[PDB]
Amino acid sequence: KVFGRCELAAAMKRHGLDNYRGYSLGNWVCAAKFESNFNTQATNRNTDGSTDYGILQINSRWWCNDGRTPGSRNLCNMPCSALLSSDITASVNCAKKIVSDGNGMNAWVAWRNRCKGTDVQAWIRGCRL
Repeated sequence: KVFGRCELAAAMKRHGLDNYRGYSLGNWVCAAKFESNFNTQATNRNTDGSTDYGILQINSRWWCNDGRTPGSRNLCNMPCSALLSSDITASVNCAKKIVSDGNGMNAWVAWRNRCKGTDVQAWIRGCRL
């Protein structure tokens, strides 16, 4: 499912992401935008053999099990296919664990390179929240 900007914002808010660990909602919407383009079904394989899954492009080496990443840690205790659902509950629950891991949102390369330090508020502008 390809979410609309305001639709995603509202579902993320409902799920407790606005200001989670100090990150305003605009940050999370911006990250989803550049990581997956708001598409829950997005996947991309990496050179190390791991693969990123879903709306927030969560990596298989550490967070989920896809049964094809030797040495995966599966820290979110779930198969990576779960992160591709139209229901973002799993993705949000896992992202909460990732963002709390010590390096914050820098865990997401697109956030760090395209969202960090920008007016992230523009991402939720015009939405009924």
